[PDB]
Amino acid sequence: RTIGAELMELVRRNTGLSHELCRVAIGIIVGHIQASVPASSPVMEQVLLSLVEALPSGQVCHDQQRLEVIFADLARRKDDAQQRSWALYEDEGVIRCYLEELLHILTDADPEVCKKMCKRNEFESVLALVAYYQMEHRASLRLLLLKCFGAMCSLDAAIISTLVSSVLPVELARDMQTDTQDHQKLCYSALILAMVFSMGEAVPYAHYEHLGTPFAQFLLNIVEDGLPLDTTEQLPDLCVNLLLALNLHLPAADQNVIMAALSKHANVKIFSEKLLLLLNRGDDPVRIFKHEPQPPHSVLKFLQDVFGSPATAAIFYHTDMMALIDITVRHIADLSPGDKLRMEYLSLMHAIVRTTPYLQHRHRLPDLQAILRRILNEEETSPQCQMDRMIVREMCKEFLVLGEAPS
Amino acid sequence: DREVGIPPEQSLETAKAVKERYSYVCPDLVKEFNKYDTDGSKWIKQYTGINAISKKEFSIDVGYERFLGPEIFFHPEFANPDFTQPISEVVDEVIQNCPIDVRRPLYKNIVLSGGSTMFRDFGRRLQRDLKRTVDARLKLSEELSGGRLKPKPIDVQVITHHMQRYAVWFGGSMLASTPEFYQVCHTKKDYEEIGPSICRHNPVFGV
Amino acid sequence: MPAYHSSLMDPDTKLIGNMALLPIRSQFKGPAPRETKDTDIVDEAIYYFKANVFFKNYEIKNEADRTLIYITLYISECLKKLQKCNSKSQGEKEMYTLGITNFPIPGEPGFPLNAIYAKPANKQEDEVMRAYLQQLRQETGLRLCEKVFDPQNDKPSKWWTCFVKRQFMNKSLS
Repeated sequence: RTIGAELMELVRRNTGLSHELCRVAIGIIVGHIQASVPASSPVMEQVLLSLVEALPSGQVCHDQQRLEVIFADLARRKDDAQQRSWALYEDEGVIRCYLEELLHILTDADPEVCKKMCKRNEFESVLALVAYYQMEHRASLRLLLLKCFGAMCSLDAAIISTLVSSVLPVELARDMQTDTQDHQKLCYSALILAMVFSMGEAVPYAHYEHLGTPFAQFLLNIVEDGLPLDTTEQLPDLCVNLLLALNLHLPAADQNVIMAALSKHANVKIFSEKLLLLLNRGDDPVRIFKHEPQPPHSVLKFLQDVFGSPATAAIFYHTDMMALIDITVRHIADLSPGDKLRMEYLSLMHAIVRTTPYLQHRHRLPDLQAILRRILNEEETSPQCQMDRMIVREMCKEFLVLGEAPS
Repeated sequence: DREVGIPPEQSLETAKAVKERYSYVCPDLVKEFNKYDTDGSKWIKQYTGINAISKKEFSIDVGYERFLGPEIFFHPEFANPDFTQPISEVVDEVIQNCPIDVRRPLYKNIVLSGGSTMFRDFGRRLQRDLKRTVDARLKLSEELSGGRLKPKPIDVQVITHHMQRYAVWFGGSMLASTPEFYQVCHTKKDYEEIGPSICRHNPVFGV
Repeated sequence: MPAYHSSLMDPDTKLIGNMALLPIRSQFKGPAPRETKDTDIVDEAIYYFKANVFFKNYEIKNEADRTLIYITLYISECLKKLQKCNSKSQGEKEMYTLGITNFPIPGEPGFPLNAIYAKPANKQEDEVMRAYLQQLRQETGLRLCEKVFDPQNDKPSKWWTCFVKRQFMNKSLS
């Protein structure tokens, strides 16, 4: 009745395997004794169904016990005011052992266990580590906490709302501007910051003291000039994915803190080069997790906001804008009706004509004119397809030369 | 919670500095929160520190932690939930548990010592929380008796003497400079005979 | 010493459940009688909020304390939503939407103080409670927005959003 769940607990204990491979090992063993010994097939098929399709009453998982023991000590070591500010005993080897064990459980065990024990009592255990991180100064332990937060964001999205609304993104954004020597901590800090901002949820206003415009200039100076200690050159492609994610919850490009960074910078070229290599493929590097509701496309959200003002539009060199128009045009046509993105490329194109002198050089204007007349003459009746046509009319109405026949 | 921007290595250095310089003791707690809200320019100070890595300055606004730190002498459940009694009440139980003849002279000489009594207006509040507590007890007895005698009031006095950072040391130097010290001192000989239990007892307990 | 309790209780004050259906100065509509004085159970709980969240022991002397404890728990729900707001007009719109939300009540799960609160026995008393609280949940939020937001920038103050992590004792209406 409950065999398939009581075996997985036995196997994970005495082998250390993950949840997935625990089910594989049993499905293979059973599925092979069933075939070699047909006399046992009725018993085996019940056993397989228990896997495909709960635990006994008092029996509690091993991974659930450990998370009661780990979250309880780390919160006890947080509430130990003496040992934190006035150290006497050694703590780096014990804490490093509980945080390693935690990272192997969140990474391998069943997510629904690791979800409830983190969602328990209104995220009491998550929010402690977020404070212990603020309290701890040792980078050997700040690094393991980041690897643990990155595993908790993959489980649920309610945890992301808990972290982004907390003080974590303000300490990372403060440790990165200050402690630039540690390369791993600077590269993981920029990963977690992109995780928690991935969903587009808003944040307290107080975060913008350390996540505002001076933090963007710091990230642009790294994207453009790089660091000396960055030998492998991972950090520019992480400080790009982070800027794309900060700009997700930020509305009203005129009021945007990031765009004030671009318009203040002397010359951005490497940040613009990288935005187009992402647009050519239509890949959202911020979208690491498969959590609903799926937020918008981070790149187009950015470029829609770049071209929401003419001060930020002039960052693109001449050769790059023409490559941006060749791409946007190619996607508008290659995309099918009923897609969500087609109005984004259209709204993006509408933003280019306003804030740039597109009507003086008119690059790919004939190929564009033929595509908009098609989209208006499309007889589709979905609501989304009516939103596209609604944009095109506004685009042609504002600029008439986009409605004329190609010539 | 409020002032992020303090490095974790310099939170302790920053808290002592606020405590030693800006903090003080308030007559009433909730009335101070209003003074910090209604008139913030007058009560909120500023503390510029120095980072030790980048050598760049960091600044903060010093607010409710000016009176909230010292308040735990009088509301110690702010920090330790295992204790609720103020120090103004601990002193009254210490004295009312002492013999009836030496209760008045003990209220009249309350000596604040130690570095954590250097807070501004510490004795002024302790001397006030007691005189409330002492003038009422005498009032109640005057009522139960019949109101025929108005008992003499008690002269509470909380003095804060000039030497605090080395008060205890000074009483040890005056002592050691006597000859009486060299009699009560346990001795190497007495240790070899009786053993390390020669120093087992203290005045806090008997036998 | 003890925390700050409610001084407004009077034997002429009505009781709902084991709470104190006390007068409130509001344009909102509910079973609460309208007050004439310049102080209410709301203005008190907002006066005593910043101080009462540091204490760790609260002794329930009367039923008005059960009304103060509720507001002091709901003010910690306002500030979670208000710290994300960039303008007072955006806060008043968020404070409306929250009061309409049907939080738990005395008797049902979610409420952290089911033991020391008395549920409504009859259904009529239930309907009065859910409309008395909703009258507090609306005037509380409307009155915070006058205080939280610094008029110099029209954005939340760090002197109020520092109490976001300070629950009343550790309880919450959620």
